[PDB]
Amino acid sequence: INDNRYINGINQFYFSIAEGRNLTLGPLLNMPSFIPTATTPEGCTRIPSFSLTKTHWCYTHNVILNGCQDHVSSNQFVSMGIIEPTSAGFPFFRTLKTLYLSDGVNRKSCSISTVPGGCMMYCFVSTQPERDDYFSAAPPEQRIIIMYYNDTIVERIINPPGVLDVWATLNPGTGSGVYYLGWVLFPIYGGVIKGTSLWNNQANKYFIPQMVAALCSQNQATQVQNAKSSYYSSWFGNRMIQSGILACPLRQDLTNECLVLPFSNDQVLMGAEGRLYMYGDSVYYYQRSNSWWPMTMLYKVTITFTNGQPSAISAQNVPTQQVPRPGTGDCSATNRCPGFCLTGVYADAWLLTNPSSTSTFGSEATFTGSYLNTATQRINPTMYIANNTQIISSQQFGSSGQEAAYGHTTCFRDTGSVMVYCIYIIELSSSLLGQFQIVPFIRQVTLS
Amino acid sequence: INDNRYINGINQFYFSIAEGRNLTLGPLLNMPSFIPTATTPEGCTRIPSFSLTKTHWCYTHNVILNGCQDHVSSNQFVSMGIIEPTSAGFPFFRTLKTLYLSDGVNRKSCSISTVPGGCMMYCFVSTQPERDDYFSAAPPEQRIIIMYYNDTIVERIINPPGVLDVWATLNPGTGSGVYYLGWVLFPIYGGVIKGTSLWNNQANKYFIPQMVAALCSQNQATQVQNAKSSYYSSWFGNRMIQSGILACPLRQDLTNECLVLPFSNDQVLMGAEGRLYMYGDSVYYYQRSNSWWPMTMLYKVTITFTNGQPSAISAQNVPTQQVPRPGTGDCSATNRCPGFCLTGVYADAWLLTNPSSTSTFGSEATFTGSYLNTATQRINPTMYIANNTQIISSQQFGSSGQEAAYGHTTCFRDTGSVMVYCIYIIELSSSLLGQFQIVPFIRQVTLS
Amino acid sequence: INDNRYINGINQFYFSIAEGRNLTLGPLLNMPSFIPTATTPEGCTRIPSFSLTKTHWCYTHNVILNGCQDHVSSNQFVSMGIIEPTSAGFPFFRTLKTLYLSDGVNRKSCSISTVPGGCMMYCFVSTQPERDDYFSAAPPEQRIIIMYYNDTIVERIINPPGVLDVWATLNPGTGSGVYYLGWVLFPIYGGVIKGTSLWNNQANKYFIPQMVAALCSQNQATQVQNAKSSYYSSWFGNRMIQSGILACPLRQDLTNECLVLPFSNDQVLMGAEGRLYMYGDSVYYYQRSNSWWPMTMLYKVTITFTNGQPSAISAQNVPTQQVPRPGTGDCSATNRCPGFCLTGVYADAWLLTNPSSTSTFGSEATFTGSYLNTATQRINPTMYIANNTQIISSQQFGSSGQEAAYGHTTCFRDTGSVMVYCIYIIELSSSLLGQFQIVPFIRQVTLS
Amino acid sequence: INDNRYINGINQFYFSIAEGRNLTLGPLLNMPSFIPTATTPEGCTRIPSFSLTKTHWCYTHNVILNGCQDHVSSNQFVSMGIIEPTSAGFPFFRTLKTLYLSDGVNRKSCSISTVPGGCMMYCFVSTQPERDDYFSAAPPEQRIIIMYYNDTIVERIINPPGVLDVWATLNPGTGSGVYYLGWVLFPIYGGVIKGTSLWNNQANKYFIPQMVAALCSQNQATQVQNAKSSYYSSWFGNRMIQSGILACPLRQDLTNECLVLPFSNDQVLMGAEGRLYMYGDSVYYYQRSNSWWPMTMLYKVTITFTNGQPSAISAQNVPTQQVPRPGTGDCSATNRCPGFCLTGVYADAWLLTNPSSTSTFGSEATFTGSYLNTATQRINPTMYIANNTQIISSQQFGSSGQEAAYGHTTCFRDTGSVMVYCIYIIELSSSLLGQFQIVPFIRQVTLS
Ligand SMILES: CC(=O)N[C@H]1[C@H]([C@H](O)[C@H](O)CO)O[C@@](O[C@H]2[C@@H](O)[C@@H](CO)O[C@@H](O[C@H]3[C@H](O)[C@@H](O)[C@@H](O)O[C@@H]3CO)[C@@H]2O)(C(=O)O)C[C@@H]1O
Ligand SMILES: CC(=O)N[C@H]1[C@H]([C@H](O)[C@H](O)CO)O[C@@](O[C@H]2[C@@H](O)[C@@H](CO)O[C@@H](O[C@H]3[C@H](O)[C@@H](O)[C@@H](O)O[C@@H]3CO)[C@@H]2O)(C(=O)O)C[C@@H]1O
Ligand SMILES: CC(=O)N[C@H]1[C@H]([C@H](O)[C@H](O)CO)O[C@@](O[C@H]2[C@@H](O)[C@@H](CO)O[C@@H](O[C@H]3[C@H](O)[C@@H](O)[C@@H](O)O[C@@H]3CO)[C@@H]2O)(C(=O)O)C[C@@H]1O
Ligand SMILES: CC(=O)N[C@H]1[C@H]([C@H](O)[C@H](O)CO)O[C@@](O[C@H]2[C@@H](O)[C@@H](CO)O[C@@H](O[C@H]3[C@H](O)[C@@H](O)[C@@H](O)O[C@@H]3CO)[C@@H]2O)(C(=O)O)C[C@@H]1O
Ligand SMILES: *[C@H]1O[C@H](CO)[C@@H](O)[C@H](O)[C@H]1NC(C)=O
Ligand SMILES: *[C@H]1O[C@H](CO)[C@@H](O)[C@H](O)[C@H]1NC(C)=O
Ligand SMILES: *[C@H]1O[C@H](CO)[C@@H](O)[C@H](O)[C@H]1NC(C)=O
Ligand SMILES: *[C@H]1O[C@H](CO)[C@@H](O)[C@H](O)[C@H]1NC(C)=O
Ligand SMILES: [Ca+2]
Ligand SMILES: [Ca+2]
Ligand SMILES: [Ca+2]
Ligand SMILES: [Ca+2]
Repeated sequence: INDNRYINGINQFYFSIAEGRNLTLGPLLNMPSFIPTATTPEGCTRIPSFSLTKTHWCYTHNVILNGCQDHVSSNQFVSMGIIEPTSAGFPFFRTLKTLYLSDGVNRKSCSISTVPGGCMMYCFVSTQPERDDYFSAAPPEQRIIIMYYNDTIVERIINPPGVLDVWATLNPGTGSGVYYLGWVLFPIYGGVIKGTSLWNNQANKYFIPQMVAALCSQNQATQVQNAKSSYYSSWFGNRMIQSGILACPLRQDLTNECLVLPFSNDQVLMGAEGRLYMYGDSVYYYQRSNSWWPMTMLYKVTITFTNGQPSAISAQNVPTQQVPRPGTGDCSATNRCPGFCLTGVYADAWLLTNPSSTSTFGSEATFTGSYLNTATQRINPTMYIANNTQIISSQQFGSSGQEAAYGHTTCFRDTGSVMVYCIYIIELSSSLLGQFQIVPFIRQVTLS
Repeated sequence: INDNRYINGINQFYFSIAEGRNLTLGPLLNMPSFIPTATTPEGCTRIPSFSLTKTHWCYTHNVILNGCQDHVSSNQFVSMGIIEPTSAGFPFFRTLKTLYLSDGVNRKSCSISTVPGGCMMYCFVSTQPERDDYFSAAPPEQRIIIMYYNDTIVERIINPPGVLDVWATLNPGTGSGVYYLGWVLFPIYGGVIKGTSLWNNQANKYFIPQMVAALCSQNQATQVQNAKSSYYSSWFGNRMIQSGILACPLRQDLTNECLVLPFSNDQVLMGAEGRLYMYGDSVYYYQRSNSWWPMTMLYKVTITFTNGQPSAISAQNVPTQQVPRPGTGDCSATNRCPGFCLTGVYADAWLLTNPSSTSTFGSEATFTGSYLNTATQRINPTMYIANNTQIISSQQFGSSGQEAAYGHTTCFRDTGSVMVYCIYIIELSSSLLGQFQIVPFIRQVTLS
Repeated sequence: INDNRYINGINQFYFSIAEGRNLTLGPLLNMPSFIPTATTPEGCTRIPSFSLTKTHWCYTHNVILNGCQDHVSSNQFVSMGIIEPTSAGFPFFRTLKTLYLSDGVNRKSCSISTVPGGCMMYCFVSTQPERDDYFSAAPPEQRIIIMYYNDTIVERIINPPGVLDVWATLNPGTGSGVYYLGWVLFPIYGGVIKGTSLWNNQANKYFIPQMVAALCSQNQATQVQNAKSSYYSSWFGNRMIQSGILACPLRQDLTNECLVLPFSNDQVLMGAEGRLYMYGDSVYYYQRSNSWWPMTMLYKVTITFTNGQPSAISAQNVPTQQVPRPGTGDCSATNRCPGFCLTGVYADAWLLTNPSSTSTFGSEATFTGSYLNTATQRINPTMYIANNTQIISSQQFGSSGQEAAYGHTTCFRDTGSVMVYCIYIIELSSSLLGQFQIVPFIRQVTLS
Repeated sequence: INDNRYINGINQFYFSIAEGRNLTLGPLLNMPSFIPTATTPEGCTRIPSFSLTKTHWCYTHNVILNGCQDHVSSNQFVSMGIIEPTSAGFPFFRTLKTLYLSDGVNRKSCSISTVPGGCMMYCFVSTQPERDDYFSAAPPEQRIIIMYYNDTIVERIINPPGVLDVWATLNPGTGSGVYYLGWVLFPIYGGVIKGTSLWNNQANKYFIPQMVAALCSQNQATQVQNAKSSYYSSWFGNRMIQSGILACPLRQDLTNECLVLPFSNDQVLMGAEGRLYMYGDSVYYYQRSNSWWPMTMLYKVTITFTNGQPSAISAQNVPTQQVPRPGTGDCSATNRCPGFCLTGVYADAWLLTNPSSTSTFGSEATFTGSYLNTATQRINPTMYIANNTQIISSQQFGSSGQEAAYGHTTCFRDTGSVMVYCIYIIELSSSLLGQFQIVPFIRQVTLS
């Protein structure tokens, strides 16, 4: 279990609104990396997922032997452990168990979550290029693997209701899932088939971030028209790209008990990868900006239970215009107008302040993470701290031109020294070993 | 415990003399690295030690937060696990436990060894520059830490007899130790004080490798004179630089039961770092070439027991003129004449063939490892396979100029597929994260 | 069920057009044969049928106690199991159930197919020499046996419509059938009676392979005339030798629900033995060359359903001039001109590349299998890989003169190691035990 | 379970003394072989073990990929099933489960035995040439694997008392073991160390078959002297070559509960491979003639229990001078005089008549099996029926010169047709597939 210094400083809003204004990033600290490196120049390690809870943490990433493209073979590395203080005062992520799922099943886009006594991981089995998944009416095989600290492993092929003949494809968001009221929730996304109930119930719905008006040159009527069209992709089999949550009861004999809960397209942007968080008793969702709006998307999620089962989810966006992501064409970091984009990168963010602490939800919110500081290239990885409109602290890593990709950020507090540490898991392009080197950067978020 | 595919292919001579002539190195294979990376540009990870036995493996290395120099603080990372096959057929070193000794004790030059149920590590506590250790008549504190797989940890300060007032300094060789007949043996080296019994019993002794004559331009009398002087260092407090073995009985209450067994200087070169191996029931020793002879030094060690206690060791050298190491001045890779050098690098080698299988010990021996292919710079890391006089297979890693340091090589056979794999743990200079990135390269040694 | 290493590498085109050009056959690998041997010098085991699907495989062959000729007694051996990896990396066909249909019913020319939970086998009951079957206006009794993995066995005598008074004889093609959209499809062939609707609707129809013109010395008008006559056999009761497909709904009370679907003689050659395959969602058919064209015949089959029932089939030939088969007289492997032949051997082929991946269907197709390399004798069994015009890789088995007969080839990929294996089931003439020894040769199809 | 036609005709003496005089071998019958064949010319399948009991049968053999020599890798094929009648009246060994132990553990000289609900197999792990096993004072690892029909598999490393420091080596006899009064008994053999209690208690003991006197030209005193020396092998590490029985209680957590019971050297010849049988409630033992006496050795074994545990075994030889085996030098099939031989072949025999039915034990005994009819070569496999002094029925298989090796014979009666069938499992040298083809020949033993 995690050291006494951290058990009470996990999954919480660490600073008050007033303190958020005076936060800065401290130097990067050196700790032994718990994320394994490739041992060949061409080896590819990508798509990390990290879950940290009161008792322990779970980590995983995909491994492809040659290059970063394969719709046939790949392995998935899983790791779990605890956090303990070093003589210098900062954290050391102590790995207590390692697993390497290597058996011919092409498990991809995996999301992992901490569960009592272990980790629960959700993946889909890839057997063809992603685009092909959207055209085929049949969805890929879905799997949830439970790995207990006592080395017992139980993998199940799941068939949640409302998936077959509704979703042409379904993928975990790769971002961490969360254990909530006895259920494990994972972010999901995919393409819905035209004519289905879901498609019809979503017809004419759209979402436009609160701060777009002041930045978009198009009029309200034009924005609305373009936003509605941003949820449909002709390139991806003419499917409605949908975001949602997969709720699975913690059982070892899962079959069709997991529930697919899609977000209303009136509250969320075009479906994309994502991540779920827990701040106190509140669930939050991060949605990758793979559509027209290039800014960080965070939402407070309200989950409704009907007869002990999740029945519906509602999302309230934290309005911001900060931390853009690189995109292609008319969907770069400089875009502000609705339309149809299918480009971007995964770059989640951690809320250091409570959005509900202000009279108007999210009026003054502070968050931290990493982002690729450029308009269209996946370059210049930069760790930051920002509020709704400005970056109040940042530090680029490496020299300009340094390639990078996804960035998963997680923060926790040392209740002993009373300092907050954040880990920024970034996929860095390396010139020595492997295509990428996933690095768990760690530093303090200083108040002052 | 290790998979059934490896339990019977560990610590053995894998090939016959005839087969050794047709061995070649296969491509590097990609597996998840079990050696942790630094998370800052200046973080320093160095001095690895690796022990692999029938049941499991032990790994460790030193971590310094800023740069690679400190005689005050540093931490020591320890790891242990097993080997299991991947769907591609090659090994995956599965970490089952991690430890980070971080408490203010500056444990350095640590050597680790597998023991039933865990790992035994031997370190010395550094409190001043190395050179200062040789001048002070008092030796550094010595410690042996036993770490059981059941998480029990027992550290002891040891005071073996014949150390105080004999050795001005004493260090573990950093190379792996071995569990032999109930005792854990570790390679050691240091400086002996003038006038001591050890010094006197070693007076006028010297060792000259069998293949030096044909390569040295000096006459026999001159070589003998210079060789005798190569065991004394005026730069290192005028001490006799000695190599040896530390034998510790496997106990949890060690105090003065470990025994310091020095090698006769008539059979070994000037003391240096080293490593111990087990090939069947035979113990072997690798001695870093930190003196005048720049070639790989391997010896078969014969241990004598008197009343259940190791009482003396004898070493028989495997005569070679292959695989040189970079050195400074008149002690570079091109040197062949006796004299006093105090320069070189650690680069052990694994014997793929049995030296005793030939009528004349070591007449035709084959070994593998890595070496820095250059005369004086620690550059061009190159993995190879060689016999007594030639390199019969090699492959440089990275582009010329690539900096590197130590190299620990270990081989084992998959008794299922019947192929031999070797792991080459090399300290590589990295430009992205940390001063060095210790990489566990792995590839096959192909027969044909 | 099959190991995770194979469940996703079955019934697919494994290579791209570009990769097909660089394919070669690896050494034969040794695995325990799952095909039973005879225990007497005269015992005869022949006519194998093999079906491999995602979950498991089904195998069967005919057993005659004395010699290879009997129109009265014979037994049929059935076997089923899964595929799992060996420590050497290659497959082991693990038999999980064996059955020996020995009860006096002379079941012949059986074709077998995998079905959910078991195997479905289709045979006809022989009671007289084959030639006699064509002269008698009454067709032989037809039977389909379902054998579930739970040991339940259900055999039914079927009477599909349009058989009585239309087909003088009807036989399964012996090649595997396939489970498609809830129906089990089997290849069939036989002789149709003059004056029947089928006969009339087939009148004046003929098929000439695309690559015959350039190789045949006869003019177009003469070729057309001879091709039309190749579908009628005076030796076989003056019947129209027809090829087709038998579609049976997966039920345990089959009576007259199976449907006989003949191929149009404008798209297929004279009826003969055959086999059905599944490549993704596409059905393919292999037609033994028992007529004038001695080259491998493969067709993509398009099945039309009318009210949930197969109503018609269409075949598109993959144009080739490669891999001939031994024949008698003016119908040997060297023949190229239309006429009436009734000679040849069964030698199916597996498509390693997708014929539809080229702008012009089958313009560049690659396939593998075995063939008897000789003009008129059933001799020199040779495994190969070939494209439309040339054999790009081959290896004869045994010494010249080695007798053999049928060859059933099936390939699948290990999604773990990412290699393709093909099994070549060949009837080999043996000098020790039995007339023939049906051997499941297995080797890899290497890319490079 | 076995068909009703065989459940009551297993493990019994089938004929009376009077009927034994009129027994003859019927033609070989053709049934589908349940023993798997190799699929490469060099593949090697050898060392079969077969156990047949009231409910079912167990079968196993060793598989080496290249040639028949390896002290590192090999796999072990296991099979189990039942017996059922065919329409022709004779047996069909129906395989209901197959297993292929392929994981890097070099399991050799395995003996298998039927147990309620499955099979228990006993093997030793080879890691060096056989001769080396006798010189090393440490015995090879011993393992017993239980394989239940419900697919549960439990393998255990056993350490029976009195093995370490007593037996330099220990091997299962490869012949079948038997389930007796809740214990599984396996034949064993190996080399005992000089000076051990076993060695001392065996000192000066020897056994000379009752019918040697009349055939040996040496006098009684000389025979006795030479016989005593035949139990010690200087070629095999100067060990006393011992035969015995390993008794294991049927448990799934075996550790040190199995008991090593050596035969008194006053009742048995030099240790060798062997087999255990059950005839009614009596245990019998077959001992390979690897010493000076080249004739078939069968003994009735009396087992003594002390506190529910086997405590001692006694053997009574069935005196014969029939069915010799090929041997080397002065130990060929023509030898009759005591001395030290270490040559021969495994060729067990089944007793068709009860040796205890005669006033003088074994005065008139009849048995059947196969033997290599030649003086020194492993050639001319011949199935027979013989009494103490003559072969009363025989039939060679193949043409003279045909190579073969071991032969395991098992007989049982069809209580329906009232006929006895015997299966002769013979390792035949094949020219087509594999080094050997282990064939389960089957025929009737006719009374008349
Ligand atoms: C299931 C899957 O493939 N997931 C990948 C995701 C998804 O593509 C994303 O969530 C949208 O569905 O994203 C990642 O893959 C992208 C990456 O390989 C980049 C590299 O340039 O290319 C993207 O594809 C572009 C393509 O390059 C364009 O030419 C055009 O075809 O549009 C596509 C849009 O997808 C990949 O999607 C990612 O790195 O962000 C990784 C996940 O494996
Ligand atoms: C206890 C200890 O310091 N161990 C280090 C060893 C020992 O120095 C070696 O076994 C000989 O006693 O070696 C390592 O350290 C050397 C490394 O830092 C190099 C880098 O250039 O410098 C060596 O020192 C040189 C120095 O650079 C010269 O100017 C001159 O003073 O000679 C000294 C000789 O020691 C370090 O010894 C090593 O990397 O090989 C690392 C161990 O920590
Ligand atoms: C139902 C049946 O008999 N099937 C057999 C098939 C069919 O004959 C084939 O699909 C054409 O209808 O083919 C196999 O049998 C042939 C084989 O026994 C060879 C051996 O030489 O002889 C063929 O018959 C020849 C005969 O030898 C000629 O003299 C002349 O009469 O023509 C006939 C043509 O049939 C057998 O057909 C086969 O091995 O290919 C086996 C099937 O059992
Ligand atoms: C554990 C083991 O090796 N078992 C093998 C047994 C034993 O050798 C036998 O029980 C005596 O200990 O026997 C088998 O192996 C023999 C076979 O390979 C023959 C082939 O010629 O050679 C025998 O070795 C001879 C050798 O050829 C001679 O030159 C001289 O060295 O004597 C040895 C005597 O052992 C093998 O033992 C067998 O086939 O009978 C097979 C078992 O694997
Ligand atoms: C943060 O710093 C500002 C600037 O000096 C100070 O005025 C403010 O009180 C601090 N914020 C709080 C309340 O911690
Ligand atoms: C290795 O290769 C050589 C060169 O062809 C060959 O002659 C030799 O027999 C091989 N070595 C052995 C004995 O494995
Ligand atoms: C196959 O080999 C050829 C010959 O070197 C090479 O040029 C080609 O690129 C390879 N085919 C592919 C694309 O895999
Ligand atoms: C066996 O055959 C002999 C020879 O005819 C006959 O005399 C004898 O009675 C038979 N044996 C018995 C008793 O079955
Ligand atoms: Ca789909
Ligand atoms: Ca000192
Ligand atoms: Ca008919
Ligand atoms: Ca031994």
